[PDB]
Amino acid sequence: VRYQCKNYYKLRTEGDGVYWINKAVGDKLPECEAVCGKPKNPANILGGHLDAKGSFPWQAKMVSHHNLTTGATLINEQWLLTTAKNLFLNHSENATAKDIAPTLTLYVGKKQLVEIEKVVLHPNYSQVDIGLIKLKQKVSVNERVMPICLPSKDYAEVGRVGYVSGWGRNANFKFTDHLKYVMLPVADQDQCIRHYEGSTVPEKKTPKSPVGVQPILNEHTFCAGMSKYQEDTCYGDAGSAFAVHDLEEDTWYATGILSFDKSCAVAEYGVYVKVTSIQDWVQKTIAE
Amino acid sequence: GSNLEMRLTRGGNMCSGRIEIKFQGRWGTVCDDNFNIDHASVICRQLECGSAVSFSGSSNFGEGSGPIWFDDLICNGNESALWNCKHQGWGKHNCDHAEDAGVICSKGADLSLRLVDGVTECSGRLEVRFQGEWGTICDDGWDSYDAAVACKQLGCPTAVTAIGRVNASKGFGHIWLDSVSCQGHEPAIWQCKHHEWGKHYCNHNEDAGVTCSDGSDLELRLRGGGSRCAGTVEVEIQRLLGKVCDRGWGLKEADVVCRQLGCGSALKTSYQVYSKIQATNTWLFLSSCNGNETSLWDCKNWQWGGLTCDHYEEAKITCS
Amino acid sequence: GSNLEMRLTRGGNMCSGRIEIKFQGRWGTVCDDNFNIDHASVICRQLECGSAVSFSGSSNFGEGSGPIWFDDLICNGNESALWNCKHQGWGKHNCDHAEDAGVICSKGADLSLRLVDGVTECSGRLEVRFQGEWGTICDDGWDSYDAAVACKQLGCPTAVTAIGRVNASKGFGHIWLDSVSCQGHEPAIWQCKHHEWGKHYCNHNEDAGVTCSDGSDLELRLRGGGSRCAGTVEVEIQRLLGKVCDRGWGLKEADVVCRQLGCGSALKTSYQVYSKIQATNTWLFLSSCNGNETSLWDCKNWQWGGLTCDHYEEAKITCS
Amino acid sequence: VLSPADKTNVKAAWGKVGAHAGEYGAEALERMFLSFPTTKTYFPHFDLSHGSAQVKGHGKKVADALTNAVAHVDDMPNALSALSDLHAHKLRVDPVNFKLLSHCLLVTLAAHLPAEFTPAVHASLDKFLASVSTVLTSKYR
Amino acid sequence: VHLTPEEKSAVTALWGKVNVDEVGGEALGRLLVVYPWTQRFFESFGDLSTPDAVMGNPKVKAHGKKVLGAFSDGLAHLDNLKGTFATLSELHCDKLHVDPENFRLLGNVLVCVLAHHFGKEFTPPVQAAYQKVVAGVANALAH
Ligand code: HEM
Ligand code: HEM
Ligand SMILES: *[C@@H]1O[C@H](CO)[C@@H](O[C@@H]2O[C@H](CO)[C@@H](O)[C@H](O)[C@H]2NC(C)=O)[C@H](O)[C@H]1NC(C)=O
Ligand SMILES: *[C@@H]1O[C@H](CO)[C@@H](O[C@@H]2O[C@H](CO)[C@@H](O)[C@H](O)[C@H]2NC(C)=O)[C@H](O)[C@H]1NC(C)=O
Ligand SMILES: *[C@@H]1O[C@H](CO)[C@@H](O[C@@H]2O[C@H](CO)[C@@H](O)[C@H](O)[C@H]2NC(C)=O)[C@H](O)[C@H]1NC(C)=O
Ligand SMILES: *[C@@H]1O[C@H](CO)[C@@H](O)[C@H](O)[C@H]1NC(C)=O
Ligand SMILES: *[C@@H]1O[C@H](CO)[C@@H](O)[C@H](O)[C@H]1NC(C)=O
Ligand SMILES: *[C@@H]1O[C@H](CO)[C@@H](O)[C@H](O)[C@H]1NC(C)=O
Ligand SMILES: *[C@@H]1O[C@H](CO)[C@@H](O)[C@H](O)[C@H]1NC(C)=O
Ligand SMILES: [Ca+2]
Ligand SMILES: [Ca+2]
Ligand SMILES: [Ca+2]
Ligand SMILES: [Ca+2]
Ligand SMILES: [Ca+2]
Ligand SMILES: [Ca+2]
Repeated sequence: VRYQCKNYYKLRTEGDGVYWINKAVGDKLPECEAVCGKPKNPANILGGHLDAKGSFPWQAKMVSHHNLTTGATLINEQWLLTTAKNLFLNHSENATAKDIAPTLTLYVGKKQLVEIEKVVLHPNYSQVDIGLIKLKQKVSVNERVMPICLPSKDYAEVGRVGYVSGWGRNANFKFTDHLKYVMLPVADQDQCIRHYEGSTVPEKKTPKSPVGVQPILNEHTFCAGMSKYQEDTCYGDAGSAFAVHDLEEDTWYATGILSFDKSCAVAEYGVYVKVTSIQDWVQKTIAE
Repeated sequence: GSNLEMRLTRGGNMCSGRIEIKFQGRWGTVCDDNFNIDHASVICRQLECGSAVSFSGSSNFGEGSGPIWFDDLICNGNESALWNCKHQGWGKHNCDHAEDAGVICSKGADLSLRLVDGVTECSGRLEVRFQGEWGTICDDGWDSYDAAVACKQLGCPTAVTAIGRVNASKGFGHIWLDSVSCQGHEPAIWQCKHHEWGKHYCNHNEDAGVTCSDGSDLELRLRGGGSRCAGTVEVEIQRLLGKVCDRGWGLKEADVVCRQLGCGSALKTSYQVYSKIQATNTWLFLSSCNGNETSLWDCKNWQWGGLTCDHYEEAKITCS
Repeated sequence: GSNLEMRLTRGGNMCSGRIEIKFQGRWGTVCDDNFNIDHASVICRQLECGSAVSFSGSSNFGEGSGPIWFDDLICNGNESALWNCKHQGWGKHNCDHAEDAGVICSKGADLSLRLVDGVTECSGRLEVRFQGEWGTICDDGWDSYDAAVACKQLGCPTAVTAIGRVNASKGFGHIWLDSVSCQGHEPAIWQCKHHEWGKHYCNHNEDAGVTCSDGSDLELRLRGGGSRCAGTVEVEIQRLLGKVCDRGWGLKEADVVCRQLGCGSALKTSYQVYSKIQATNTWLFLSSCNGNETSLWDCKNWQWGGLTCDHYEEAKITCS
Repeated sequence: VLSPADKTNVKAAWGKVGAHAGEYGAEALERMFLSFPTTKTYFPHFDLSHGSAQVKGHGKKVADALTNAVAHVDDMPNALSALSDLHAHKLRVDPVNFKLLSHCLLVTLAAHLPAEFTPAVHASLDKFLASVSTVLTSKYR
Repeated sequence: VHLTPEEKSAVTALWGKVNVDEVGGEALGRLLVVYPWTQRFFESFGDLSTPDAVMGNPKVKAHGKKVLGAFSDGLAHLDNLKGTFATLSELHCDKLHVDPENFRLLGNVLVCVLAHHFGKEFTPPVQAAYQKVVAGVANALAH
């Protein structure tokens, strides 16, 4: 017979599935993997845009030991992207990833608790605010749980509007009960550094953040401003993907991972670490 | 082509079942994506089956088999066929056979209403039959107009219609109907505005009931105060003893009771006990009423049973 | 040179705005690094725009576009054009476009000062004209040195120069100057250090004013207390009768007033009322008196009007 | 974000708050303690009764901090750096309490400055209090 | 949680003097002005950019009148809020997709409007009672 598997999954094989010896590869017996960022019901955090339809299946709710909800982003069926600052909540600056992992709790879908096998931090997580979460077992991909795809292009070109879903705090500084999203346009880079540092030249940069803390701004980050309704991302939205809908192929790509969520509405730009910058590292890390 | 015969499969009869359209020589199903009462009404008027009782998309009618013709449809309600909405393309979809959409129509429905576990046949926990299965009704949004519609539908004296199951326990099964909004002129409880069938945010403690009466068997006296116009408010409805819960029981309802018994206005919602009285499980609940009413029964939306006055206290009164 | 054309961009009129120069046929800006009034003088004289009213450097006229042409211009003032200072290269700069230097020139700004809505020609709200439209001055940082400069600039008595618009209401339109920092010796109120023109968060309730007087028409007295030196402090300043707001009115300022009137020390900041006094809606506001001042007019920054003494009383006193 | 018009409105509103700032802050603290008793867990050492001298003094301190923030509206993170460190690290005050206090401040200003609490001024003061809260809640971890 | 008789009496006394034709419109307009993302739900109401446009909008005034009528209905039925707001919560969750935090924001803005209208008569006790009321309304109107 022919091997085919159910919805939300694509056959991972070389030649069809007709077989038990296959005339194409022999006895490979292929297993089929999930689908990049094709939400069943796609969309179209201080502000609104309630995620009523479950339009962001990649979004995961990560809660630390001391009950500070943060964000994570399903990138494949077993791994998630978050920020290193999210993993280091309620941990020493010298803490390793071995003892960060048992601390964390992770929710995908409605409330589907997923156990975390290991956490791996970016080698330069002081400059690239990224950590990778690995689940014990592959999560079941359905209309509420589905990985976002890692982009083949750089959708961080100024003016692009990506959807930032989030489990973070709202206009009442209360962690949102329901997942929300905002439509944030990527801003001019020089404007963002000039807004946070001084003058985009290292000898004249100053801690000029409208909020107390400074974001990690470098060549691996981009910035998205508030929407037309003066809504932005607030605490707990870090680790959430700057999801960009490519209308050409109707696919959703994690263009950036929200690193600086401390821009609730005071600082004009939230800083997202480019996924294209970290893509090689995350692939090399999935490989093992 | 204008020759697309449509059928409903595995739903008991012709007007209920899973939608199935024959195009290009093959029978295919419809996704439940963006499926609401509008698509259901369109399908029901396609087969001349009347209005749409409800829709279903969890493949409760059974798993589909064939090419899913429709995935996402934008139907406002007034269409001449299902293949007139923004079906976003023919054959193209993102579902499986477990996501297929069915519909139950008025002609094919076996909808019925009944009263169970009440003092009389006119009162008890209200139960509604959906695809032959008897479920209950959540008391959220259940008011005197819904109760009047139910009493008229079932058929027994509807002069006084009160909400709330009389001494009835928690129902079992499904909660088919929630947040019913009748205006009092609907022929039946299912022609009113309500939530989608089976979809609810309640439990079986919130099960709705009704009390149908002509008004002759509603008695309300004061017990334990020696004086006829002082004591707790004891309520006789259909030979059932009961006492009014004091939640939403101010001095206005107290003076309504005093005027009903004929002792002027109300002084305080407390009485100097003259004699012990027993305790009864069922309670009368008074949401609110203006206070000028000549009787407590005549003021709007009083519930008889269906809730416990445990967090609150008994309702007392000392008239003058 | 002979082919370099520069202009001033986004500054209201052609004599104000960002300094933009044309080189290799490209319009580019100039850094604020080592930018002061000498560079502005060179630029304003170069464009035949007169003397340099002011310079700015933080892209206050908006952020420029193109290549920054100069970074560290060393101009002593008498340069025929800006592209004659030494600088450190043509396009060599450690700058951003948030550091573009702008200038405001004399014939464009066309500045003048005036006093409006005061009890005399030499008192009232201070209004400065900037680029053809009159505007007020915020009293933030407006003090006695600012008032002295403005009084010498309007050319009428500088013996005593109070602050605060004496009875003038709020101004209308623009508020041009904020936090004017005069040393008291500047020829005009715009040679002093102040924030950029119109860059503030002030309202017109905060409008600055001066009281230019030759120390002869300021009269102070105590009335309502049955003696010449025990009562409510009644200040008459250029025929305008008012009272002292008792905010920050202790025994130091009270002793200053008693010494001014010549009745020894101040024994009490209140008085035995013998008679009523007239209601006067203009107030005198003392910031802080050292205590040894020979007269109340010699205290630091006493506003004569311009503020509301709403939740404070009038300053009463009882000397010896 | 505080627009120049928002900063103007906030500066004017706090100017007309004026010398009543201490007792406005005390009233706002009382409102926060009554309406939202969960905020009282950060003051286990205060007498939290009505008219408390300790609560009055702390309201004076809070309103002095807000006045300094208004004076330094363009440099609020530097003005509130010590308070940001305090609340975020030493006291570990959860940000929801900051939004509750901002709401109670707005209610106090509405009750005491009704003529000057216009919808534009209400929005500007809400934005300023949000900025203060964000500065004070940022270093929170 | 059950509201004490004193709190209920204070709430009723202060609501009896509330201008229903104006307070709801004021609260909705202030909600749209302060939290501008709430203007997303009222794009059919016309010009909503300037605060003066929002507060001067006839449709905003009428809809605030309806919202305050719903608040009054929930006030008459404080002890049964989830039943009285079931239909409105369903409408706002499914037909409108209004975030539940917007109900809490509108409750806070309504409390601000009540304070602005009643001055010192909006004491911290009656504000606490009204906070309980608006929290109950928002929780009954959500999820
Ligand atoms: C706009 C918001 C706030 C401002 C401007 C503010 C300001 C201040 C100031 C000036 C102090 C004095 C500490 C010192 O001088 O060393 C203080 C202390 C304190 N604050 Fe706040 N605060 C705010 C919000 C909050 C909130 C919402 C809470 C709790 C619900 C809180 C809890 C505390 C505590 C516990 C102290 C310690 C006081 C003591 O131990 O004596 N703060 N705050
Ligand atoms: C917090 C308490 C609230 C109450 C008591 C309330 C009440 C109501 C009522 C009575 C209606 C009319 C229902 C109908 O026409 O069938 C309505 C509709 C509506 N509500 Fe609310 N509402 C509240 C909050 C909100 C908020 C915060 C928003 C938006 C941010 C909102 C957005 C809407 C919209 C868009 C409509 C429909 C507009 C229309 O029918 O013209 N509501 N609400
Ligand atoms: C993780 O969170 C816990 C609970 O919030 C922190 O434990 C508290 O630490 C503070 C500061 O030393 C103590 O005053 C409390 O008594 C602790 N509460 C407990 C132990 O229940 C813990 O410090 C946090 N871990 C960090 C910050 O690394
Ligand atoms: C509510 O009250 C009615 C009437 O008393 C109860 O119905 C009676 O139940 C007993 C058994 O307990 C039978 O012997 C009677 O014949 C019944 N009479 C009628 C008229 O139905 C009913 O069971 C009660 N419901 C409860 C307790 O849940
Ligand atoms: C402040 O006082 C001055 C001086 O009295 C007022 O100016 C006078 O205005 C009246 C008109 O009622 C004229 O008759 C006088 O001749 C004016 N005097 C001078 C010297 O100009 C001025 O109008 C007052 N300003 C206010 C109250 O805003
Ligand atoms: C976190 O929350 C859980 C329950 O949600 C509780 O058991 C635990 O004690 C909390 N921990 C902290 C540090 O608050
Ligand atoms: C970390 O930084 C070094 C040099 O800064 C770079 O060579 C290396 O590739 C970075 N790590 C990753 C995973 O890219
Ligand atoms: C009571 O007053 C209401 C007005 O709210 C009126 O409609 C009703 O008819 C009155 N009832 C009686 C019995 O007077
Ligand atoms: C008053 O005392 C101060 C010192 O506090 C001194 O600087 C000032 O010169 C004194 N003035 C007179 C007039 O003596
Ligand atoms: Ca579906
Ligand atoms: Ca679909
Ligand atoms: Ca219920
Ligand atoms: Ca510079
Ligand atoms: Ca330089
Ligand atoms: Ca000032």
